[PDB]
Amino acid sequence: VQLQESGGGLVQPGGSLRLSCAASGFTFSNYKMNWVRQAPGKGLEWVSDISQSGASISYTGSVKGRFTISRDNAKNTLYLQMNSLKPEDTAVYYCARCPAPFTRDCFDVTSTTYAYRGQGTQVTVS
Amino acid sequence: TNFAILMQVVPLELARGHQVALSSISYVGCSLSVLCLVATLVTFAVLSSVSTIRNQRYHIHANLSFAVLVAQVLLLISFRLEPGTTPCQVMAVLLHYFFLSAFAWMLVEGLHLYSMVIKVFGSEDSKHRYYYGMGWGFPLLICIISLSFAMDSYGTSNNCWLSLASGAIWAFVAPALFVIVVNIGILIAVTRVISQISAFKLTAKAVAVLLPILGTSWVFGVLAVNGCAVVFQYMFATLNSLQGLFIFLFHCLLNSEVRAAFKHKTKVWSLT
Amino acid sequence: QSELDQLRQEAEQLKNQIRDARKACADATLSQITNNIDPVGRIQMRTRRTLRGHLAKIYAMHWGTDSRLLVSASQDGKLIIWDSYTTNKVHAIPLRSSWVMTCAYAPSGNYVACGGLDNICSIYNLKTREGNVRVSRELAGHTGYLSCCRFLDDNQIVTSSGDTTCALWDIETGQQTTTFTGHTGDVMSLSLAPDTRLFVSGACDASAKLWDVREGMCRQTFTGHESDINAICFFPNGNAFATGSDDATCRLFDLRADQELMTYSHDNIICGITSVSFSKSGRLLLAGYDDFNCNVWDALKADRAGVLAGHDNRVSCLGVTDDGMAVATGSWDSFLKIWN
Amino acid sequence: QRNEEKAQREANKKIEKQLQKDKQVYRATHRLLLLGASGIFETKFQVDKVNFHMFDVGAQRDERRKWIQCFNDVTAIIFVVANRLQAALKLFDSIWNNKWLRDTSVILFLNKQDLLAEKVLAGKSKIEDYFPEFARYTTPEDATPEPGEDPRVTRAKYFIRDEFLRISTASGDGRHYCYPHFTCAVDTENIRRVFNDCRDIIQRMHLRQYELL
Amino acid sequence: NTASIAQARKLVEQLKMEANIDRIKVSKAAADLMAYCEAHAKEDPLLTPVPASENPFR
Ligand SMILES: CCCCCCCCCCCCCCCC(=O)O
Repeated sequence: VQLQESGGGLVQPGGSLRLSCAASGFTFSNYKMNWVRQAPGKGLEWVSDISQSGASISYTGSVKGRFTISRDNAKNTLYLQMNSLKPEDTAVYYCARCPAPFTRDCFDVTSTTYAYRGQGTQVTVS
Repeated sequence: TNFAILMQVVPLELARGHQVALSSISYVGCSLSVLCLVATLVTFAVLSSVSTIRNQRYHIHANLSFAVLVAQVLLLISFRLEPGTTPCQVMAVLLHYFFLSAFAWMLVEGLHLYSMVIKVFGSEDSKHRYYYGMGWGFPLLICIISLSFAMDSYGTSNNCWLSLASGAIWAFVAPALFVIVVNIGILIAVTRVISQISAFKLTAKAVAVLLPILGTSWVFGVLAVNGCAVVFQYMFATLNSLQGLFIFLFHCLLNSEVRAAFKHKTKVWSLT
Repeated sequence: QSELDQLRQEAEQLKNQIRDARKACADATLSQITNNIDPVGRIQMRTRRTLRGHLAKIYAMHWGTDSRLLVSASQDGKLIIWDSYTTNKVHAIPLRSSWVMTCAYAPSGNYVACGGLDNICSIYNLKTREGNVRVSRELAGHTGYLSCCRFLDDNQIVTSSGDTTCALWDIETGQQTTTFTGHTGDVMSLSLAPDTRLFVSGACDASAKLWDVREGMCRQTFTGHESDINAICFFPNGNAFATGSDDATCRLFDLRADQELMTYSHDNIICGITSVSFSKSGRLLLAGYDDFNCNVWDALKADRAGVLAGHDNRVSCLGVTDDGMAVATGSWDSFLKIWN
Repeated sequence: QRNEEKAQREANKKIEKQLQKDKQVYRATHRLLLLGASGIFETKFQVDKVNFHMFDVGAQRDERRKWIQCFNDVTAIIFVVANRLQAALKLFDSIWNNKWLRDTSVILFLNKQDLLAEKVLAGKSKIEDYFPEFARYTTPEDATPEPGEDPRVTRAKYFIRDEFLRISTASGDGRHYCYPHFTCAVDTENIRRVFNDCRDIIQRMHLRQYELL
Repeated sequence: NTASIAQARKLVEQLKMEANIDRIKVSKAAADLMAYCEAHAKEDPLLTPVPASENPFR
């Protein structure tokens, strides 16, 4: 189970950035996925999520309407598009996967202990 | 002879045509009730291996179903005995005991429902001994009191049933009346608590499910006093003869627990 | 930091080297080697005994070495030592903490262990000459809950924890001899080799590790699963082991090949494995499931050759006698049946 | 040698009586799991002569994924809530939608009722920053505002209540319900609220066994 | 981040040690498993039909 993320970097405020995660090892069409982040000197925060077929999507309020999520089952990749970024949206963005297939529950914000999570990518706004 | 002789204290006679229809209703309902209580008993016997079925509320239902089954079989055989002889007397004794056992078990069901719904806590306590005692032994004591004081008041009647011209018929109505009143009170309390947490169809379904087990449909037969209650006798017969059918429908076929247990059992059997 | 990035790249390079070595090792596959063996047919097993007496859900079970006495752990705080032949309870040990998730029967039959959310492994002396059964030792060194405990000998025990660490205790002194660190998630199951020198440990990181008891160090790491590993079980010869997970798959790994061989999964199974066990000859691979069933796989040809049904809730424990005569399954319906 | 066979039966009949005795103690007590957003803690309290048994797993890790399955026969889960609010909402999502906790009810406890009164007045950390929908939330007017608090606080509390109820009454399709409540740092009547909620839970479970409700 | 680099160093040492292990071909491991199963088949009560005379559970 490998989750490699990319697409980060330094972005001017009000800009745009598209993060992508490459998933290898598991049937991508059976697992609900997630996007988490960790601001410097803070804890892990849940940003968005997506269902098996992409029918159900939720956000964390502060990102509602500016961030969108999408998954491509054929290519085993998942995207998170960021629009109109703000300096407050600086963190290392991880692409966590929900623990079990065909499940609506997800305990995947554990304090630097979740096994099915990527190394993460740094997104800075300045 | 019909089913309405069970709880008629006044000596009223109906014109020809009502007797025939009432006897036909008694036969049809009683047969359709015994052939359906057999089903609701074999269902419990088969499904007893399931954990949910192994609680206390199925002891009461099983024993009540057995009591009603034997009582209705005995009444069906009792409709043809040439009254005024030893088989008539023994059948009268057995019918009295089994009908009082049925009413005692209906009271047991009422008390268990009261201890599960109204007095929410303390229901898990094991009261099997008390329930079995007050269901089976108490009818035996009432029969022993009825015997040796009104022994001649069993065979000496128009039909193979304890007489209504000597006052000995209240040995069946009075316990039945007490059971009906207590069950009506419990049912009113349960309807109130189910309507409180329902905020009309939900209450109606609850009353329909509770009608057969609590045995509140027998109040119709005791209301034939004035003499213009032929309709009341009809309702009593046709709604209390189908008690086994109602029990099987509402407590053996529309029950979610029983249906789920049967589904699990049939998926087990399909793998063989 | 530059050092951290370089070190991670180095680790990735060695991971790629290991993958290439394993790929070059796999000249053939077990599926295409075992096509000239007659199928076992249809295996029908019936519930010979149903063992009642538990109030809460049975969470663990272990057979004895004599294939007669088996111990059961329930969430109501009980440890009942049954007699399978006569369906007679022999002991009823009340536990200090009701939440017990494991139980181990000593090979000598003198001690039984238990543990759970209390974070403590407690050994019970069954012999207890001139007295009743009581706590012998209270092993407490784990920060997380105990998922599985197994007896190597009558004196030393091996336990798993929810703090991502396996331990090897010395019951006589009640102290940790070695600590088995190296996992990243909760360790959920152990299996001791027929020779008590090696043991494997499943975890919640979809990885099974091969540990050396004496050296206190890993030998191999097996990663072929997608989700948490719940059950683990050595082959009778000690050269392989099956591994159940929450992705409806129970694979088979080898120690000498150091890679998976055969995956035992079906499209109609969308539940998770909670128990994995092997027959005496290793041909049959019994597996528990969350669909209230238990499938009898064929270890050589990955086909279903039997279904064990009759549990209301999920099976949470499965065991095969050392004699290999009966199989016991415990579920969350407070029942415990024996199939043969 | 039938002496061993009869001694085994005697021991069986001796420990079966003890199991019967312990069955009443197990059934007459009600277990509760207390969690928020030596290694296990047990609190025993009784109200109106019924025994309760409260648990607080506070000596373990944050991966509450394998040991949360142990608490499926528990009658209720006490969820205490003090972006911690979003974490609490997701935790309640996972607890509600877990396929082993589909029949376990949850008794919420929204604390910091007096702490939010000064927080909203200060305005340093507006709730609208984390929840943009709060800018258009109106009180449903079926409320019980305590005289002494501005409408802002009695709207804020009902906002989190409505979020939790939106989570609750939307999915699951299970035999379980949620019971929101508001507490403070000075009241001591929360035990009565837990007692009433548990009474309701077992009441509904019994009614559904009779298939009335 | 000393803990992170220490953990990475431990993982690297583990990978270094694990990559140096002798591996036999799968065509040999499968043959060994098949031979073991064929040799022990005659003593497997679950697989072969167990007679009722020596069966202790019936
Ligand atoms: C302490 C009691 C626990 C439960 C005991 C078993 C209850 C379920 C079985 C009751 C019905 C048994 C079969 C009845 C058949 C009949 O009356 O003809």
